[PDB]
Amino acid sequence: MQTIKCVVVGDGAVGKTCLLISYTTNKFPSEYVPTVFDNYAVTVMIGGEPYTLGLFDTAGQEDYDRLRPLSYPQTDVFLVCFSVVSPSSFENVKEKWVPEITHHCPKTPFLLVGTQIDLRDDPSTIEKLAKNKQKPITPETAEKLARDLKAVKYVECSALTQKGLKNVFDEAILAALEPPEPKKSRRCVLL
Amino acid sequence: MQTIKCVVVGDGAVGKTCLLISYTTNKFPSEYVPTVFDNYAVTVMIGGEPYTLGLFDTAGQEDYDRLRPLSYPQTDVFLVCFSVVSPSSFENVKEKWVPEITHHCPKTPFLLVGTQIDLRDDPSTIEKLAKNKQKPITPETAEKLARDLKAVKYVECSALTQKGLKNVFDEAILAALEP
Amino acid sequence: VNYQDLEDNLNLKGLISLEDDRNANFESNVLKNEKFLDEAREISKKSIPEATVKQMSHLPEFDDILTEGAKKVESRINKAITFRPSVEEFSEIQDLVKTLPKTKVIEDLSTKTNEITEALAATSKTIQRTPELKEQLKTAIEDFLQNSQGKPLTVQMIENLNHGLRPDEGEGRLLYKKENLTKENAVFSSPEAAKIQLAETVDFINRAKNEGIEPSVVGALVYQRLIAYHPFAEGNGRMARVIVNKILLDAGYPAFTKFSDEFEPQICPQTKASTKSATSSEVVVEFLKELAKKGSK
Amino acid sequence: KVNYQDLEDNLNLKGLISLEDDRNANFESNVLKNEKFLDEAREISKKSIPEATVKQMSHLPEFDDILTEGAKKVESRINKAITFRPSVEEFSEIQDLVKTLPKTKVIEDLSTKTNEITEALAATSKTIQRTPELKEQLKTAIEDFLQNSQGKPLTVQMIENLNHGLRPDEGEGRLLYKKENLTKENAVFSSPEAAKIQLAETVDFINRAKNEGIEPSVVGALVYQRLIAYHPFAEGNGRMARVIVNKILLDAGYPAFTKFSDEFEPQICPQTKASTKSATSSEVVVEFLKELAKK
Ligand SMILES: Nc1nc2c(ncn2[C@@H]2O[C@H](COP(=O)(O)OP(=O)(O)O)[C@@H](O)[C@H]2O)c(=O)[nH]1
Ligand SMILES: Nc1nc2c(ncn2[C@@H]2O[C@H](COP(=O)(O)OP(=O)(O)O)[C@@H](O)[C@H]2O)c(=O)[nH]1
Repeated sequence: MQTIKCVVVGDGAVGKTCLLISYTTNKFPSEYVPTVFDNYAVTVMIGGEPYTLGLFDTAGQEDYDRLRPLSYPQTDVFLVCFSVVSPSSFENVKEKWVPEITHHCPKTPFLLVGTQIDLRDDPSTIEKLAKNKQKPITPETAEKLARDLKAVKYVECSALTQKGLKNVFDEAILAALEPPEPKKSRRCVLL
Repeated sequence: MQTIKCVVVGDGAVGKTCLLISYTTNKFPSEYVPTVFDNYAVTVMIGGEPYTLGLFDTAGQEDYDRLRPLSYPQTDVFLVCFSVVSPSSFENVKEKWVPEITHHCPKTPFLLVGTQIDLRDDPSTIEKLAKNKQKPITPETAEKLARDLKAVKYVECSALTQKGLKNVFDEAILAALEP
Repeated sequence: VNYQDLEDNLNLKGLISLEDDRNANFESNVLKNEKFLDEAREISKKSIPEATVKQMSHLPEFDDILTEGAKKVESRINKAITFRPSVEEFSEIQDLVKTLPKTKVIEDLSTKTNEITEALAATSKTIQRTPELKEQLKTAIEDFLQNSQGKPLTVQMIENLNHGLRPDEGEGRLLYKKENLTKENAVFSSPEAAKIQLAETVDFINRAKNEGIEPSVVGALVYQRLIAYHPFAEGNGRMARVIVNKILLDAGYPAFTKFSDEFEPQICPQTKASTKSATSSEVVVEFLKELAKKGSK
Repeated sequence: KVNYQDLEDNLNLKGLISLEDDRNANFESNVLKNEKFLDEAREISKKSIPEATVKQMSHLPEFDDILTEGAKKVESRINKAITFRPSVEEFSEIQDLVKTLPKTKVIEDLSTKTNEITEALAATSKTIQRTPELKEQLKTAIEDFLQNSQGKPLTVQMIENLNHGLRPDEGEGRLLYKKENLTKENAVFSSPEAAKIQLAETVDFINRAKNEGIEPSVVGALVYQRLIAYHPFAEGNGRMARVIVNKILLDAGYPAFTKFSDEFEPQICPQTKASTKSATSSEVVVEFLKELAKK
């Protein structure tokens, strides 16, 4: 039986751990999540047949830049996440995340995943973004970056309301069935 | 989709952890083994359909008598293990282990699994048992004990040589799928 | 780095000297502590495939990869909590303490128990709506004040206190956290580093009392780092407020409730880099201001 | 208990017994009631319990004792095996046995002690003999340990370095301490946290025993037994214990220790097969001195 290893990357605090917990437990975690979601395996049904879906969370923080790629080997699909109400996390998709997974996993498909849809209509969130002369990322804006960065497609979800959450991993499984190729640890020797 | 929980019980030092490691890694552990094998899941293809096989080790020591049955819920098949060169562990199958799983899981099938086959013909092992006026457990003796205690069947394996090891977990899956 | 010429009637200089000694030993006591490192090694390897682990084990840099992130986080936290104010902040803390109300007569144990219970009640709507929970927390506060009266504080006292402040949990719950947790966007110490620096905070509390260091400033620093360390699985907020309020009430200061909603997320270093985090001295200033704000009410 | 007030003692065994009585009397607080120890038992136990059963059992007050009972009974079993409390007959026998040990007046230098401990390890394993490079690497760790521990109180960090130095064939990134309870030929070892707790007690025991002038050959015997029984590290516990004990012996002028007889080694630790008679703390000392007197 074929297994599907799905690795979730993206800036810190974009909701990677929460979207995994809300998807695997059907409950948005209330009060305090682990830094990295404990890697979990679920049997998803696609085409009438079972697939083992392996979900792997990562620490997006800069402090884990050396350790994080060691989880990338034998990855079938990446979820490059950004918060639709965090323009910096969106910028880091082009500036950091897509270059990272492309370096270690050149021929591995990835999806652009906009997280925290619900906050896009939150007045307090809109107000805070406006303070910095910023505004949420529209779906049209993210869809263009997905084509520019050769992403499979742009999907969107809200871990809190589960809106489109099931659809995100459905597209991740479909992208994973596009045959990929193995990964590299870059092999950056020191000293 | 469908998962099969197989719990391995039996006296301490009969080889539960080793038979689990030897079956999952195809290599008998030579180093110090863990007290309880870390619970392990494999998707087996034996038969026509895939099934997720959950292997669960237990602490056979008397000190864990209160904690051990808390692992029994949702069990599909038990492996009551004894060492065929340990008459006391064979006796504890009737005296402790079968009564224990029957008390917590009355309608759950179990297999009588004789462990450490390779020692049945070991002269030093036979000589040691003969000093205590004991002898290894023959398959006929265990087969009788399995039928008396309403076991599904008696199987035996050696984690060291892997003889009959793959068959032990095959029969446990068959026993769970067809009670 | 020099404070020799500044007015000091709070023993802040002696406080800064404690922080300098603890800071100078932070690398050995935490970053070079093998229990801490072993924790980081095991947690990091859980996300790495076993084929990659066997491959990387032949590279001498592998151990530094497993532990670099964990060490940087603790260093980030230690930088946020280490008290090392500027010459301006030093004199500012001097003026701010003079604005605090301080009662001459120190309350008895029964009275301190009620006031610390009410301070927790003001923070939580659940404690107000649940009389049974408030009475349970009142007993834990009373037990902690009885065992710590006239006796040096110990981690066992804090373990019992934290357990007492978690009566709604259910049996069999781990006392300490089993993994690194994140609060909103904040980072906390690893479970082992939190245990290590929990005991250092206990030592810090005892030495500060013996050295006669200003209790209100002590309470501020203790509040920040306990929250930043987050040693326990649950009840770290309650526990921190009870310990701090004992330090304050023992000195005659009003009990502390909570910082402003705008200022709380600045106590810890964060995962979202856009959030400006407050320095240890800035936390002390806002703490003293909040404490003086309760003298107006 | 048993009275020692009237017995001849030129080894400070009375002081040794008093040290063990204090440690044993605080064993319950220092280990069994230690929350880091209980938390470890709680988390390991729950790993095997279905989440539905945990939620049900969290409503029963006895649940926490069920999670930790097994771990507590194992440590108590181990502490009972290592706690030194001899009978009046064993007391007097140890006194006579120490007088039969060879003791050189001139104590060897640092370089000589390094070589003798290296050879003592070589005799135990056939692997170190057939591999000169491995033997040279262990010689460096012993030298480093003897240099950092000369004339200074022993510390857990010194042992951590020593243990790491005695594990040169491991590969990078390996955990120093063990991550779970291990069993060796049906023997029981301390949990990882309880082994750390009691490793530190053994270090304090070594330093206190040297200050109180307690007979080093008896100290080394007890230290060998509990270090092996505790088994704190993932690997190299055997090599590490032999190095620490031989240091205690060579610092006193006694020959280095190698290993017990093949028939007696499995009796040091409590067993998983209850039919195996386990040796008491005093019996381990008696056998240790007898093996040392032969050398
Ligand atoms: N409103 C909203 N908040 C979210 C959502 N997903 C995550 N969050 C919040 O974002 C913060 C950080 O989330 P986290 O899972 O730790 O993100 P990570 O650092 O990338 O793993 C937490 O406070 C969550 O409550 C969402 O779908 N909607
Ligand atoms: N010769 C032989 N020895 C075995 C076999 N299985 C286990 N052992 C040994 O029996 C001892 C106990 O094994 P273990 O797995 O720990 O038993 P457990 O306590 O039931 O888990 C170990 O020393 C093993 O090396 C076997 O099939 N053959």
